[PDB]
Formats: sequence, C-alpha cells, structure tokens
Amino acid sequence: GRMHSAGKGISSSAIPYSRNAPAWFKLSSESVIEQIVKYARKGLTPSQIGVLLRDAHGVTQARVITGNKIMRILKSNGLAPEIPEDLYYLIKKAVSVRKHLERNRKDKDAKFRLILIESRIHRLARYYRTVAVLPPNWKYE
Amino acid sequence: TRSSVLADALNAINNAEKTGKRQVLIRPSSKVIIKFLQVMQKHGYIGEFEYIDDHRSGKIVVQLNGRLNKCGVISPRFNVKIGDIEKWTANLLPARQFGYVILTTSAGIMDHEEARRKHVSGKILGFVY
Amino acid sequence: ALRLLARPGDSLYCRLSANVQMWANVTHIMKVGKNNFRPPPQVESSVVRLEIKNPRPQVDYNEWDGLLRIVFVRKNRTISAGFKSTTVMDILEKNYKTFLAMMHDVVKEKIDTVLKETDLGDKRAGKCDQNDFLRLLYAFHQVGIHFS
Amino acid sequence: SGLRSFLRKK
Amino acid sequence: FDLDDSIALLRLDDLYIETFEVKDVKTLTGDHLSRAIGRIAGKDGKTKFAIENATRTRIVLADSKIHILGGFTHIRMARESVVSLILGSPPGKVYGNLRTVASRLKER
Amino acid sequence: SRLKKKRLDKFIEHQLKREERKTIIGKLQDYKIDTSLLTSSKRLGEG
Amino acid sequence: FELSDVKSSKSLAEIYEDDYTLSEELQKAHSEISELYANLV
RNA sequence: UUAAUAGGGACGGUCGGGGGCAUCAGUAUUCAAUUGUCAGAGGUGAAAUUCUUGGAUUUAUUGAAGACUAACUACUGCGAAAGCAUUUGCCAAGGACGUUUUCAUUAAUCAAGAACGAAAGUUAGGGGAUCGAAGAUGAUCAGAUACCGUCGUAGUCUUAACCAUAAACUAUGCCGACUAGGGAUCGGGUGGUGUUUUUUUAAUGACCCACUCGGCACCUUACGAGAAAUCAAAGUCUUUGGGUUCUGGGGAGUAUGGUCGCAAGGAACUUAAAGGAAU
Repeated sequence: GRMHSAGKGISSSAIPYSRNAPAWFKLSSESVIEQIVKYARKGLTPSQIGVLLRDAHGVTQARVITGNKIMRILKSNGLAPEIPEDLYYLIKKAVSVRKHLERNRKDKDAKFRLILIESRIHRLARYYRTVAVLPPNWKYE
Repeated sequence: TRSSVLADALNAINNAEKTGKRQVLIRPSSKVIIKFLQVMQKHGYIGEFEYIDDHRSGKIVVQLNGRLNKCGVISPRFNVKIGDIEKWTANLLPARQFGYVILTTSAGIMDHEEARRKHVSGKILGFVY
Repeated sequence: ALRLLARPGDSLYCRLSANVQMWANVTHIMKVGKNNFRPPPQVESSVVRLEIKNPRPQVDYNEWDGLLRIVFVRKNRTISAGFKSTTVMDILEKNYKTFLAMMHDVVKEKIDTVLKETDLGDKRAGKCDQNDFLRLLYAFHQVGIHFS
Repeated sequence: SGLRSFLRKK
Repeated sequence: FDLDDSIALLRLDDLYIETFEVKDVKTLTGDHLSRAIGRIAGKDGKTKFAIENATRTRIVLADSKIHILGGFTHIRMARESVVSLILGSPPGKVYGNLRTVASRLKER
Repeated sequence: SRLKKKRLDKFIEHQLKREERKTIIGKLQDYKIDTSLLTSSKRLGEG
Repeated sequence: FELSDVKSSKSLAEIYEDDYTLSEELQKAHSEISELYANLV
C-alpha cells in the first residue's frame, strides 16, 4: 500500500467502538485542557502531546474525553502551527537529507531518497493549497 | 484502489456460491449494496442477511441457498430510457424472464418489471439471474 | 576479406586494412555461401581481387609498419592517447638517440608538439583517413623521428 | 525437472 | 570412500588419492556451480560410474570437492574427464572419448 | 542531373586527393634513411 | 566394445585380484546353439 | 459526519552482506633486505623459448605496493533496479511491527522530462600488485589431454565528466477484491512454560510450545483455465462491463528501368603422336 515503496504494512491504532469516555475516567475535562495548553506552550506538538496525555494521564482520546479535537483546543486558546504538522516534518526531513548531500556528494541513494521526499512534499503542499490551509503563493524552498 | 464497492460485493457472492459456501461476508457496506440485496432477497436468489455496523463503512453477511446463477454489475452506470430497457434485458439475460435487470430510477433502485409498472426509468446498476 | 575491404574511417577498418590499401588496391568480387563448400566450414567465405600498385610506392615498409602499429593500438582511443602510453615514448626514445648518432622528457615534448600542429593526435585513429597518416608520417620525419 | 528435482530432494 | 574401495590401499602399495576443487578448474557460482556438479555425477550417477569403470579408479563427489583414488596414471586419466565436464563439455561427448581410453587400457 | 554533378564532385575530389598524394610522396623521397639499426615498433607490446 | 555404466560390484582389490588371476560366454552361446540344432535335427 | 485491514505523518524498541566518509584486521600475489644449501627451476599430452654457479627453485626473519573479504555461505538477509559479505566510529536514509497519538481523501493509471542503471568503451590526472584484448616470440611432433608456453600494451583500481547497452527473465503492464489445504525460514509483537541464564552497579538474552502481521520461498492439489507444457495466476458459472496506459491486424532460391552508399589509374608459337616407358 505504500507509495514510493513496496511495503504492505498495516500496523496502526484501533479506535475503540465506544465513543464515550471510559467509566474509570474521573478527571475534569477542563483540567485536561489546561494540560493541553501547557504542553503546547512548552513547544510540544499535537502528535507528541497526545502520547503524553494518553501515556501518563489516562486520556484515551482528546475528542472522546473533551468532545473536541486537540488542534481545536489549541486553536481556541490561540496556539496554532505555522504549517500543518505533516508538512513541517517533511520539510525538516528534506533539510536533513539536503544538508547530508553537500558534505557527501557520492551518496547517490540519498540523492534518490531526496527525490522521493519533495515529491511527497509537492503532493502534500498541493493539497493544502486547495483547501486554503496553506496560502496559494507558498512554494517549497 | 476501490472503484465499486457493489462490484466487490457481487464478485464475493459469486465466488462464495462457486465454492459451496453457505454464507458470504461483504465489506464495505452501503445503501446501494443493501437495496440490491433486498431486490435479490425478494426474488428469492438469496436468503437471510445481516448488517454488522462498526461505526465505519460496515459489513454485510449473506446466507446463500445456491440459487444464484449469476450476479453482475454493469460498469460504468449507463443512463437508460423506458424504450431502451428491453434491449438491456436482451443483452444481459440468457432468457427473457429468467433473472432481472436492476435500474436506479427517480423512485430508487429496483428491478425492471416494476420499472415498466410505474413507468419510471433511470440509470442501470447491474443484472441478476 | 571484409576487414581488407574496410576503408579508412570505417569501424571495420583495421591495422591490416591500411597496409594492403596503400600497397595495393582491393576490389570485392563475389560471395560464396557456407553450403557451397563441403565438409561445411562454419566461417563464411569470399573471393577478392587485389592488384599491387605499379610502381610500388616509394615508402619504407617498416616506417608505416612503425606508424600503423603505434596509433592503431586502439581505434576508438585518440591517436595522441595511443601515443601517450608510457611504453611507446620509451621505444621512440631509444629511436631518437639512434638518429642523433646517425632527455627522454624532451623528446616526449617534441612528440607532443608535432602532435599539436598536425591535430591528428586528438582525432580517432580509425576515423582518420589513409592520407592523414602520410601527412602525419611526414611531420615526424621533419622533426627527425622515424618510427621504423 | 533437472535442477528443480534436485532442489526438491533437499 | 567405500570401505571395500579403501581396502585396496592396504592391498596395494601404488594407490594414491588425488584431490582438487572445482573453483580451481573454473570459477563457478550459484546455479552454474550446481549444474557443474550434476554433470560429474550425471543422471542416477551414470556419468561418474562411467568415469569409474573406464579409468579404473573411484571418485567421491563431496559437494564441490572431488577425491579420486587409484594408480598415478589412472587417477590422471580420471582427472581430465572430471575437468572436462566442469569446463562445459556435454556428458555424451566425453562418454565417447571415455570409451576410447577404455580400449587402450585392455590392449595394454 | 543532381546525381551526375555529385559524381563529378566526387570525381574531382577523387582527382585532388591523388595530386596531394603525389606531392607528399614526392616529398618523402627527400627525407629517407635506413631502418637496420632502428628499433621496430613491434617491440611496443613487449614493454 | 561397450562400457559398464552401473556400480562395479567388484571393488578395486577384487578387480586387481582378478587381474592377478575368445570368450567363455561366447562359447556358452555356441554350446546352447549346438544343443538346440541337435534337438531340431 | 466516519476516521476505509485507502493513504500521509508522528512517535517506541528492533532489524538489515541498504548507502557515503574515515578507521582496523586478514592471509594470498609480486618485489626487496638478510639468512642455510646446491643444480637444475619453470611449463606441457610431449617439448622450447625463459630464469639460474653474481646461487635460480625451495627454507626462515621481516619490510613495501596494489587489488580483494575464503572456509562460516544456507532455495537465507537488504535495496526501485543495477547490485551489496573484515572490525570500529561518524553522517543521514529505510521496510516490517506496536500505538485507545495525528491530517481527513490528500488516491490509481499515465506524456515529455529527470534520477539511477552490470560489464565493456571515451576525455584529462593519479596508481599500476595480480589478471590481461592487442602485439611479440618458443614449439609446430602426437587428436581424450589439439592449442599451450614467455614477455605482455590498452584495460582490470581510483578522481571529475561522457557512453546508457545485457539471457538488465516470471523469456509474462499497473492498481484493487474474491477463489484450496500443509509446515519450514527471516523481522516484529502477544501468551504460556521449564531448561540455559543469574546475585543492589546499570543493562538486557537463548531454546520449546501456541497465536498474530509483513517477506524470500516451498510440498500436495485445482469442482477453475489452457491443445499441452503448465498456471493461486496465465482463475472469476455457457457469450464476455472493477479502474486505467501501451502495442498488433514458417524453411529455402531466383532477378532488378526503386532507392541509400562504395574502388583506384596515367605477347602466345614446342612432332598431336613409341622422337615413349622399362629393376
């Protein structure tokens, strides 16, 4: 199923059928939200932050416990990313690859693995331009 | 990539009746698959079937009594006029009245003889015989 | 026989085809199939007519044998590159000392000069025509290098 | 057959 | 080697073992290597048994390692046949050459 | 017509190369020497 | 003149033993040929 | 509005003969110093050039140069392919697994163009141990050993650019469903268990059994297909619709008023004949 690769991996997360908060959960929704903003204020992402709340606070799902997705909580409190998370790490990923090529010009596979990356960025950047999350004039590098 | 969930359902049912299976599992489910199934059901080609909803596209389970001599989907879904219907029944059915050609009309998805009964017409979905 | 017929500038042109062409004129005649001869030879056969130029050209057989071997080591490599091989300067080096009777880096430079004015050194040995080797053969004679 | 039979035997 | 074949060493005083390796003859790898070994054995061991009877030796084809037991001239007469199969000669042709050497042995 | 002039173009060029060949060969005879002492190019392969 | 292509039941000691110690089978043919004809005649 | 056993990204421990830059080892080949001895050494089917009484070949103590990773090496692993086997470090990259973390259709096919693309080949430097087209030379005796021997150029290695060709093979477009059993292996995960392990430094393994994904594959078979070889696809209930790109409508022999390309050149006669052969 992977593009740019032949892998057929299916490993993922399995959202439970029940969409209500767990019965054992006995923490106020507001006390969750103040935890969300503090971690984001520290600089942590919606992806990592969910791991922290799920790992150490019993928050199975921010939407289930609080009723809203975490981006909306962060946006409601004024915390938003410059660019969508998926694209930002793709950009940093390409930067790390590019910085690698100047020092080592004979890394010809890394030259290929580079090509696979911005092609992913162009497809992701194109989609984000259509939905208007990303301003139209935006171009990669 | 998925093009027709209904096509997948009909192919799965056909293979299940090939290999003698008294039950068949279909995924994903949809109202079109469901309404196709009551058409076949009311004509007796298939028996009991149950909808498993998992908060997602869903699953259907269909009991089979071995009476389905074919089920097929006509892709792409051509538009059909009232005058055209018989032509289709000539092309898709080995005999005149054995097995039925399914039209989605302004009144919904049903077979063809009802379509001449209510003088309705519309797009073609498939055939069953 | 096709090698003999090969003109200068042909891929099939060969270190042999130069010798026979300047000493004689070769004309292809007729093709005989393998089935014609029994017991059958796997190699294909031909008949060719060859006439030696009369009067014989007033050139030394060994001199052009000298030029022709050094520059056609590789056809598709440059004539200069065939020159640039370390061994051939060394042979030419003992050769130059002989004429002085009649500094190896110095003669190599002198060989490099006569290469540059001629410009044949850059061109491909096979691509060059038979007349150029005559002109090339003269330039070394003027400088005082005779290949043999 | 051939190599396949030998490789089968192993 | 088989025990009865090995007893010839005790019986004789002029029997020696010749050992070499296929990559010494020619660098064969992968399926090319496997095919060469099959040629030495042949179908049902027919080819080695031909080498066995004519040149008057025993040959043990231990994977890629070959050991030949017999008299000095006889092991040498065995070796080239083994070498010839490795280098690509079909079993049928060597069978003909092999039956030629089998003759000169019986006259002499 | 076009074939004929092309043949003439080949022919005159076929003449011109000869007179160049004759002049060069005529110049060869001025610079000639023996080869007995000379080390043959046959030795290049030996190294 | 033919070669055996099967395993030699004799090991090297036995064939060397045989060497230390026109064809009999060919005369065994002649004898049985002769026996038949005397019976036929 | 779901959060596709669609997809993207994240994050955790692994995993790999995946890639590049350095680094370490390793015998072997050649050469050189020393060291003890002496007649051949080498090579072939048999021999000859060749080296050798200034000591060859062989013996040992080393040193130098350039390649290259045996045995372990397996129907095993990684990579898009071509390809990738010593140790250690650095740089980034990646499949699979786990996830009660994250976007929400971001996807399939496909022109031009671009990247990579075995070996050989090309331009200009470096290096040049071994092997080695070409060339030279020894021998030209004998058919299973019938083309070998010595010197060996270019090349084999590398740096910066060209060349873009292989039986570069499933001799076989891609994406997606369904249509048989069986147990071997590789990576990950889950449970159980008792052997190997072991103890307040830390840190975490191995084997057995059972389940579950992904991968190289494998045995027996198709209620199907094919004329067959055979095919888990080359199958999808009698004749045909899941989506989409590309392509098509035997072996020999004669001739040429149809093309495209090819060379240089400045003197017979005898008797027909025993006018002969002849151990």
